[PDB]
Amino acid sequence: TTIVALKYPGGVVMAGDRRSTQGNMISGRDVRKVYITDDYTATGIAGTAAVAVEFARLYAVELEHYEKLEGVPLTFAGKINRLAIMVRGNLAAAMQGLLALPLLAGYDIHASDPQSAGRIVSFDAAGGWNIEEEGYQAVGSGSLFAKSSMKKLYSQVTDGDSGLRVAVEALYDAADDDSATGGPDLVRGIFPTAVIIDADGAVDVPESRIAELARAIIESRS
Amino acid sequence: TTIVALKYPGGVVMAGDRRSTQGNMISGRDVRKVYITDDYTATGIAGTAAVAVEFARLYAVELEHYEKLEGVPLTFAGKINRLAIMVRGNLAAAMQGLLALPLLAGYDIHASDPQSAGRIVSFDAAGGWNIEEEGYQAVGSGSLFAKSSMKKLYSQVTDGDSGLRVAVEALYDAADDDSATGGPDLVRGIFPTAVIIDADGAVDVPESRIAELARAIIESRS
Amino acid sequence: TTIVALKYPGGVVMAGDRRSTQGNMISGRDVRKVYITDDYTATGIAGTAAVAVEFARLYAVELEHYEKLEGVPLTFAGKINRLAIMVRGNLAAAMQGLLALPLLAGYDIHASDPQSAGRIVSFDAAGGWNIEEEGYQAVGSGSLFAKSSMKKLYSQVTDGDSGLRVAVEALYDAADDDSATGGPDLVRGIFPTAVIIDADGAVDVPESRIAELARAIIESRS
Amino acid sequence: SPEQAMRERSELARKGIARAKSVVALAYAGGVLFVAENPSRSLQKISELYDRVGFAAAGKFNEFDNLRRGGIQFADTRGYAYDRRDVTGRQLANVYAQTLGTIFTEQAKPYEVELCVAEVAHYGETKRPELYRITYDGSIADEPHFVVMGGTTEPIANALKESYAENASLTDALRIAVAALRAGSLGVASLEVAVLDANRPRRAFRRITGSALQALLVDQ
Amino acid sequence: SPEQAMRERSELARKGIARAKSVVALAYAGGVLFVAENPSRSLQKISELYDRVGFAAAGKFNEFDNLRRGGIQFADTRGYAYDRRDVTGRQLANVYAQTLGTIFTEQAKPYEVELCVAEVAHYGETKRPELYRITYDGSIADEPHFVVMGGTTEPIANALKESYAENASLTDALRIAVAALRAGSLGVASLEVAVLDANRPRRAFRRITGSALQALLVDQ
Amino acid sequence: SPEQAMRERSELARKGIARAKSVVALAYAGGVLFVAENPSRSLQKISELYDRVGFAAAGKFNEFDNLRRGGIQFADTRGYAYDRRDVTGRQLANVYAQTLGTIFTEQAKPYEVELCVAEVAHYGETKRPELYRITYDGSIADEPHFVVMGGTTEPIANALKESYAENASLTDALRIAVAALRAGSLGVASLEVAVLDANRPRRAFRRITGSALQALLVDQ
Amino acid sequence: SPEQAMRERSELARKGIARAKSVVALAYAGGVLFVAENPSRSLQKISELYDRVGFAAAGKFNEFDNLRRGGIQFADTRGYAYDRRDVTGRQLANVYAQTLGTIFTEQAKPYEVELCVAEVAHYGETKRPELYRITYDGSIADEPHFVVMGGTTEPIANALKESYAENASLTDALRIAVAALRAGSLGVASLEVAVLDANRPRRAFRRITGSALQALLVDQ
Amino acid sequence: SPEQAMRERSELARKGIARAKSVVALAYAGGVLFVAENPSRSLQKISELYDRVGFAAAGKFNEFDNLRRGGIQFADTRGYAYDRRDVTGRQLANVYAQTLGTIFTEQAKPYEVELCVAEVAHYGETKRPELYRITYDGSIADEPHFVVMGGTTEPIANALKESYAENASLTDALRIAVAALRAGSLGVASLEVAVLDANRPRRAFRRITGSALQALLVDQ
Ligand SMILES: *[B]([O])([O])[C]([C][C]([C])[C])[N]C(=O)[C]([C]C1=C2[C]=[C][C]=[C]C2=[C][C]=[C]1)[N]C(=O)N1[C][C]O[C][C]1
Ligand SMILES: *[B]([O])([O])[C]([C][C]([C])[C])[N]C(=O)[C]([C]C1=C2[C]=[C][C]=[C]C2=[C][C]=[C]1)[N]C(=O)N1[C][C]O[C][C]1
Ligand SMILES: *[B]([O])([O])[C]([C][C]([C])[C])[N]C(=O)[C]([C]C1=C2[C]=[C][C]=[C]C2=[C][C]=[C]1)[N]C(=O)N1[C][C]O[C][C]1
Repeated sequence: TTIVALKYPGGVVMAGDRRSTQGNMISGRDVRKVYITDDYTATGIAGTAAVAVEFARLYAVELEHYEKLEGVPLTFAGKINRLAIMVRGNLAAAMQGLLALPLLAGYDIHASDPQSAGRIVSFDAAGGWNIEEEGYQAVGSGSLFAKSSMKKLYSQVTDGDSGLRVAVEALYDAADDDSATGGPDLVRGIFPTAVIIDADGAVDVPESRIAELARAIIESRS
Repeated sequence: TTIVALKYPGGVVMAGDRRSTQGNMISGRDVRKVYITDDYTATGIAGTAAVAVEFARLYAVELEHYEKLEGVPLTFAGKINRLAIMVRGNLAAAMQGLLALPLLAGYDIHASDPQSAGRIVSFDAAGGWNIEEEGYQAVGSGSLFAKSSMKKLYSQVTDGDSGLRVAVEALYDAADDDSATGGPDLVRGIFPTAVIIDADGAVDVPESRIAELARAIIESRS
Repeated sequence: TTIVALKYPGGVVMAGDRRSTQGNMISGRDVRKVYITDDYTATGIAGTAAVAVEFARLYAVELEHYEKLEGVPLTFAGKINRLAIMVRGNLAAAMQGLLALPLLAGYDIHASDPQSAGRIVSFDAAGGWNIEEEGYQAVGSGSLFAKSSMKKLYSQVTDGDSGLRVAVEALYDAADDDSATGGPDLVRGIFPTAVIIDADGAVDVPESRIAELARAIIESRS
Repeated sequence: SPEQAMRERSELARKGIARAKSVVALAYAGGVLFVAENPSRSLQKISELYDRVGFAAAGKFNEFDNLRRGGIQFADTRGYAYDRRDVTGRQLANVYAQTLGTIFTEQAKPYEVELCVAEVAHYGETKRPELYRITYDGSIADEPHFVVMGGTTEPIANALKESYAENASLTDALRIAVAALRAGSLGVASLEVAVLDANRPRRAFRRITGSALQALLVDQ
Repeated sequence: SPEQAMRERSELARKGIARAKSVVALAYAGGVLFVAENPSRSLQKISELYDRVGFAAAGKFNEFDNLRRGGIQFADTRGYAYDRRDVTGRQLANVYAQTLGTIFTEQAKPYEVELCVAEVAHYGETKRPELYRITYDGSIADEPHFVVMGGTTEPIANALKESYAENASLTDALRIAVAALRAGSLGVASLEVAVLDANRPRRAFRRITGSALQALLVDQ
Repeated sequence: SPEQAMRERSELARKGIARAKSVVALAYAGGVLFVAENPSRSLQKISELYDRVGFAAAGKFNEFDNLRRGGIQFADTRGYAYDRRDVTGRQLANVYAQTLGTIFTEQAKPYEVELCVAEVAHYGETKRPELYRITYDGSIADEPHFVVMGGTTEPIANALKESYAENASLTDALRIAVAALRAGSLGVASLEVAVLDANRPRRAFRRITGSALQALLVDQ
Repeated sequence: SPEQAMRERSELARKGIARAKSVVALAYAGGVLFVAENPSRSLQKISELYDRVGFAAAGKFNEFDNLRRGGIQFADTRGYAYDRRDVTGRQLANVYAQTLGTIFTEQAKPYEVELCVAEVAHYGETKRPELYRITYDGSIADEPHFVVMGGTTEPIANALKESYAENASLTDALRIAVAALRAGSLGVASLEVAVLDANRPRRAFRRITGSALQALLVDQ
Repeated sequence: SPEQAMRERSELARKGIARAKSVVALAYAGGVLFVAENPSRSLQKISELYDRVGFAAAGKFNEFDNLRRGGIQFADTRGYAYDRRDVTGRQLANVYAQTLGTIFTEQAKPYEVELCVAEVAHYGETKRPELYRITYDGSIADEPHFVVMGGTTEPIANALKESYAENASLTDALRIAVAALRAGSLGVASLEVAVLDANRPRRAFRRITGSALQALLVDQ
């Protein structure tokens, strides 16, 4: 697995592969690892499938539940804290096998400079968290390779579409080294999924733009 | 064990063997491993027999219970979630020996395209689930062999009766390699059971059509 | 890690690095390890990040909470006791991995001699505490190197600005020997954080004066 | 006097509802319209519950806001236990009838509230918007066109028995509403308005703010 | 005055039943027929319980719908503990008599309901369909032909004392029913109808919808 | 007499509030001003709750001091559970309305208190300072300009209905206040004064002590 | 009659206080003086609480001795939890007002007591000694000079309103006290006397025994 | 009528005390003497508590015997928690006053008892023997010379007001006692006698049997 998050001038992009493995045996080829938690938050999740899906599903409910009750969405700080608590609330389980680590990406509609309202928060098996402020972050079996490729390719980030290609390229680089990550399947037509967040909200990046972007990378490296 | 599920134009078919083993010692030759959970849901169950039977029995009660209470059947999404919870609620037992993994097949009477209303949902020991969308899936000691045969024979699936033969053939292929699966017993007249679901509902496939189909496979391979 | 605290005639200074490591793998370069707990208290925290962050966060709330309820800040003795309790309350977790040791620095606005109102209280994994009265103290993987350097350079301590340089220098000396402490990053422009407390209150030392002081040490040692 | 006792409870509650302000909900082309007179900027009488279901109440605020929270709590949990699509607001009406029923018996003083739960078909789907009214005593009924509650209802409800345009417009039903409201009494852009917009993809709720509201509001 | 106390309880309850709408169940060739006047589209007074047993009640909705759920809860559990075939509806009549009995004593205000539990023989089997009536005070009786409850029963029950065709048809019994119902008063395809179809393989319950209903309904 | 019972509770409480001293809060340029007559040096009627939200109450001390503590308790936990920025004082007003609501029903004797929760925009931000009044019976309202409580309010509140300078100064609003307070009756630097200073970085609370107060106080 | 009920409680308590003996505390040069008429040798009405805080009460012994113990309990734990320096007796006054407050509501019969909590500055420190009076109903006030309680207070309190020497001596304030006490009525070295000696290093409490007392006592 | 209610309780209890037999305790040279008229051979009104403290009570047996046991229970635990030497019977008097206090409020019917706790100096030590009287309402007082309880006290207590020999003999004080007891009325070696023998090493209790008693008893 590799989930990756980028900060660009407008906002943020998060994208993750769709491999699901069990041993060294491919058991999934179309997993949706990146979720739109609310209007301005995307959350990606790595590790134990059953927990990952449940984290996302549950988290989303929590956020929208606060909103319906208090009448206002949580602060971004609030949103972070809740996710962190949830992660710590799993440390017991994690210790036994049921490990699952989230990556948070969001646009803070209350940041001073609306061109730096993009946020990337990484999470700690124990419920710790660091607001990244370095533009890029990854989680998962291949996050090491992504981060390192994404290190070099980061200067090229100019805008949404610009960042998105670097994202997909890192995930391509991850799959190239981490047999548990899984690159683009042309033979089957399956491609990494992504989400973009700017002042207007969070939107699922259509696979068209991704599939295209992917073939670009494949050709140029080919 | 092998339980197998196929998606065809009209709907879905699920079929599973009837072997029950204990060590390398045949202790069952006529086990009913596939169940009609409700009008549009069949559930097949692998692993620990005491638990498999109880899952099926209990699950059906739960679905019917919701219906009688709220006056309307659960969403397919709902049905999926409940089975998942149940499976999770067994993780403790699973850990000790009492492991049991279900395969869900159903027809969603609410799908946009009524020719794609066939569903196959596979389940994970920790309560995870993946809606298959690849047309076929298997569970059990021989699922590996079934899936792989059924990979090749999938193009042949045209309609109900067409799919059903591929099902039966995969189960034949499973028992061919997995000594814990058990093929068709001509000497005794025992054959894999099956269930079909289309817009009309879920119906037990009569053994006649199965026994027939089985002999066809036997002779052609003979 | 290394957090360091110094006592000078006016009051106290505390400063700590920003490295966060995981194995022998840098995973943080700008962690804020020193916190202003209230108007006269700064608290620095070493070890497990998730706990350290949470100690600080929680502790500050407790202090402020007493104040709002009783109408008056706790005695300094009171403040020490509470922090101590909190640390003991973590012994269980510490035993398993989640270990976190704080260093307290404050100005007691009720000290007889307002030139000796600076306090340094070090803490013990079991909830023990010793008011240092020796002018300097350190906690963390590099605290040994710091304390030792800071032994020599202590005569130099004349005033706020004077002490602050010794602090920064000991943190430089720590990173020189403890690979887990991390010195000043000129290439990235990241420097140790600090806090100063005198009769006027506790204030964040601006990075300017630190960055400056840092390059002074770098050049002189160079 | 068990029987006479229940009469006093009913009385107490029914008076409280009278002296409270008025709230109205009605079915229109786009879904369901919520309109209530509310001078307060923050203390709202109309709220979202779940995806396609909505809440509005008249009476003692602290009491109905409590029930409101409970509803949101029930729906959100129910949704997570099964699926989002399994929450009905017919359900919530039950829950409310159950709760208010208990309260009218167990609690010392009965709740001085009257509730309205409204549902409007999921996105693609088309279904006749539904309205439920739950009274203080736990009684529950479903009007097919409009629901009135709080203060003197007769003049407000009567005005609607005629002015109700079966398939009105958002701006037309709002006009019909605020007018029918004035009948039991003004009615300026200083009140509370929200809709269940059946055309919305997921969360079928929307508050109508100040400036946007005027562009729809009725001349008195 | 413990004795006089119980009389006020009975009174309060019995009035509530009167002011509520009317519900009728009766035995016919195919099994058991459930017909009740209900304007609402969702708030149903007639429901399934188990395989071959059915529920219908008149009175305060939130109260009987509660008992309804309890029944379903009891039946489903009992079935899983032993076998599906071991649930009787005579059992459910007991359980309801027990519950309503306690309620009439323990609860501050007694339930304003009247219940009907109906069973009809398993598929192949042939057995005389059974009808149970449970009153608010926990009393229980079993009519052999038909059961009336809610509102003024005399005119409705009287009409049946003659109109009841022992072995009627589905369309005949429904005609007899809706007619007998009008006697205590209209009666349009805007009410609630369902049957216990003894001919069904497993779940002997079936609601009769709108269009299909008309093809059976009585001219007034 | 459930209905008549509630009226005695109201009466008892309302009297207690009257015989108690007077407290006033109002909106001014710098944020919110808290002024109350209090001869005591330590038993304070006005307190901080959270960052930008403040508490003031008139009535039986031990009772409101209790609620005060509860508020501080709620706010601090809430803040820790989520973020500091997620505490609203609109929230606290609800909690108080909820608590006082329950008390007025469940507790033998109702609380003899009247509360004021006030919020004023975070540092950089600019927003209209908010004032909430919670009564003994759990009722809650939000005045936009000023709130009066304790003793005879009419003369005190009336004086403000005119003397209220929309965007007054700290020394001007204090002048306006202490004057309006004397209208319902002295008023020496022997009372209790504090402000919600919107200009403060984090903790928007400040008590105005003895000497510093004089430099703003009104001549009588 | 909730309102009338509370008046009976007040009455019962108030009378008990009256029929009880008299207790006086006042501020003097050295700190605070405790004087109460008590023929008993062991059953004391004046006690230490914490380092610089002291207890004195009139009324039904078993009742106030209970509160006394509770105080000591509270203070000791509070001190241990935080620091000795963090206990205030303003705190204890609250706790007592809270306790007596609950009692006057929850307990069948209200406590027939009246309390006095007194604090006097830490050793080196100089601060104006503080006196708190807590009544049976949980009301709490802080006199700046002297506190009277038990029996008829008017003539005892009146005598003090004049004889109170602001900065009296130990032997002078004792004189002033025992004299003022006799006004409401003898007064021999057969009573109870103790002081909060502000000059003591840590525990600012001291009982004045028999022989040492005489050397200060007033001629009648 | 909370006030009037407590008067009935007092009445009920005080009458029960009256119709019960009489018990007397008094201080003498050797320590403390316990004398009570008791025809019963086994049902004793006088008992040991701890080393140097003793119990005696008049009234409804099952009630005081209960308190007796409780005392022994308290004393023994306290002793084991700290030291034997830390038990005071002043302590036991408190506990008894506390218990009977609660009972007089919480229990439906108050205890019809009156208690006497007596302590007499440890072996070597010499200290004025102490006597405590605890009444049914939880009131507690300490007579310095003698205590009377049960039946008509005036004639029995009055006889003592004179016959009391300050430092009497065991045989003298017994003489004085039995005589003083007959004044409220015979008095043969068929009653109950025990002493707190200050001269004993550890357990300062001793029952005076039949034959040994005669050699001390008074001629009537
Ligand atoms: B990946 O690790 O993010 C990815 C996760 C996703 C499904 C949310 N999936 C995995 O690769 C898991 C595999 C897995 C699994 C596979 C098949 C059936 C059930 C099942 C249940 C949980 C997880 N494997 C994996 O590599 N990780 C590595 C470290 O974390 C735990 C397992
Ligand atoms: B099959 O593997 O799913 C099949 C299952 C079905 C009968 C529910 N049955 C098995 O082969 C079990 C055997 C088994 C058993 C055998 C004999 C007596 C009692 C008994 C009770 C429970 C299960 N064996 C098996 O292969 N699996 C392999 C992995 O899962 C657990 C056991
Ligand atoms: B330091 O030791 O004070 C420092 C502390 C700070 C983060 C508050 N932190 C560390 O160096 C930790 C690293 C760490 C960590 C790294 C990456 C992801 C999550 C994470 C969570 C907790 C801590 N490492 C470390 O050296 N210590 C030394 C002994 O105590 C525990 C680990």
